This record gives sequence, C-alpha cells and structure tokens, in this order.
Amino acid sequence: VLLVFEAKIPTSFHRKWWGLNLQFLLVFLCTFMQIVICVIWLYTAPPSSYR
Amino acid sequence: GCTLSAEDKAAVERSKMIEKQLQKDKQVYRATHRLLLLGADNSGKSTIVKQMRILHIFETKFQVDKVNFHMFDVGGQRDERRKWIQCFNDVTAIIFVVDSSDYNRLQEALNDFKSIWNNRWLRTISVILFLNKQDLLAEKVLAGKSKIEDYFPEFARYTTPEDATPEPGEDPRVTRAKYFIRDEFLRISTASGDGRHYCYPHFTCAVDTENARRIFNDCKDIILQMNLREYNLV
Amino acid sequence: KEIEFLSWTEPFGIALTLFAVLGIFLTAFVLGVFIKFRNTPIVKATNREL
Repeated sequence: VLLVFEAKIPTSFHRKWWGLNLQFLLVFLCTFMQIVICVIWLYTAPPSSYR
Repeated sequence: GCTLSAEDKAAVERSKMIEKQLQKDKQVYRATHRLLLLGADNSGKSTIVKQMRILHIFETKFQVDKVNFHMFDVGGQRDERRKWIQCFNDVTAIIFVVDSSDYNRLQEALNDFKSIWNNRWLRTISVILFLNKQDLLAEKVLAGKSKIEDYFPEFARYTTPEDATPEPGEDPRVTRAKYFIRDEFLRISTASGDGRHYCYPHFTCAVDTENARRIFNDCKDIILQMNLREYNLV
Repeated sequence: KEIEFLSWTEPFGIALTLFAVLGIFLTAFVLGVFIKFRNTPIVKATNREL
C-alpha cells in the first residue's frame, strides 16, 4: 500500500500475475527464515515430553 | 574483444556512448507525464499554453517542481484533421479546454467531449476538464444579455448542487450557471464508463497561473488511481 | 503420585479450549464476511489476498 501511494513515477504497470505472487514470495521468505530456524532445531535437538 | 577487430572496438565504444545517452534520456522520458490537450480554438487554450510557457509545432515542455509534462496539443476537434488520437495513445491525462462563455459553441463542446470520452482508443485515459474563459461567462450571466435557457433547455429546475464550492461574494446566479455548465459535462462523463477514468473538472480563466499545479494534482491523482486498481486495491 | 498436566477435562483446560474455538469461529466469521463482500471497496483496500 505504501509503494502504491508513493509512486511519483508513472503507473507501475506491474503486469502478469507477478503481483500477488510477489506478495506471497515475500511472505514466504519471512516464514522461510522462521522455518530454517525450526528445522535446524527439530533436527539437531528436538524437544521431548518429560516426567 | 577478440580477433584483433581494431575498428570494431572503436565502433563498440561509440555505441557505448550512444547507449549511455539513450539510457540517460530514458529517465526523463519515463518520468515525464504525457498530456493530450484537446479543445476548439475558441476555448482559449492559447492563453493557457502561454501560461505554461510562463510558469513551468504545438508542443509544451513544462516542469512542475521536479516532474516534467509534455502536451502533444493535437486539436482533436470537430473540424481539425489531426487524426493522431490512435498515435500518442498511452498518455497520463487529457486536457479538455472549453470556452464556457460562448453558449452557441458550448453544445459543440459537449459533442466533442462526448466523442473523446466515448472513443475506445482513449477509454482508459482520464480528462482534465478546464472550463476556461470563465470570467466572461461571469460577465454574461451577471447581465441579462444572454441566458443559458436560450440553448440548453433544462436550465430551469436546477438548484446549485450541494457543496458546489462557493466563491466569497460571487453572484449566486453566476455560480448556478457555472455549476450547471460543469455538471452538464459530468453527465456525459458518467455514462459509458466502469469507473476507469474520471473527468477531473476545474474552473479556469485566462489570467490563472495555478493551472500547472491543478494539472500536477490531477496527474498525481490519476497515477495513484491507476496504480491502486492495477494492484487490485480500488 | 499425582499426575499433573494441563488436561482437556480440567475446567481450566475446558475454558481454554472454549476460547480457542471462539477465536477460530470469529476468524471464520471474519473470513465469511470478507468473502461475501470480496468485491466491496473496504475489502479491496485491505489487501484481500493477504
């Protein structure tokens, strides 16, 4: 929304389906850093139930 | 580089300089907004283009602050043979200057605006509607010399629309006629449209230096709206 | 020895499950409103895919 409202340049004309796809890829990159942390954890020393 | 092409490397360096110049020009060309200045000769568009010459082959290069504008200024009139609407199509806005003072030619102005707004070549592009030479219209309505009822039949049963911006001290009759002439064009602008383009209306006179800033604001709004519906937000 | 964990049958666990179900149903209701109005200007403004 910020880049739409701060385009002193002409119309972006971001053609193709690459708009929604770009949104999803950025979301995936953030969640991807989190998932890397997660997999390193659960593969190296996973948690366990403990009496 | 290879095969000892001595002159070819000089040719490549020449092409490198030329490409550098073209790439530099690309920034200005992409940044510069494009305007199609339509309208009949009586509209007074000569005065407004002179004002653009004052404040930044029928061209117009004017730089409002940090943003450039190019007016192609083709007539696009009923009689003028500048059939170059198909060319120079992807423009930022259309500047439709109208002489609201002359009632007899006002209906022809309606027809020209209808033709422009319904032309499928310019369907996407919006219209910056400059109802110009407005002071003489004020003088005409102030006197009883000429009346809107002479040509436009439905000047009666017309109350000044709500929030039609008053001008302190302006004659209420003149304001009523003014907004009638404006809403008469907005009536055409409403039809045959999915909201793609908006006829930004403005009241202007040949002694107005702020027209450049009005064009700047309308162009910024047009770019904003086009980006907004292009990203599926409006 | 007494076996201690946050249990489903424990009343506090029951309340915690009820709140989770309430949140799930409120989120589903918001999704339903956002879908029955998926073309309204408000839903478009707040990025409807996201």
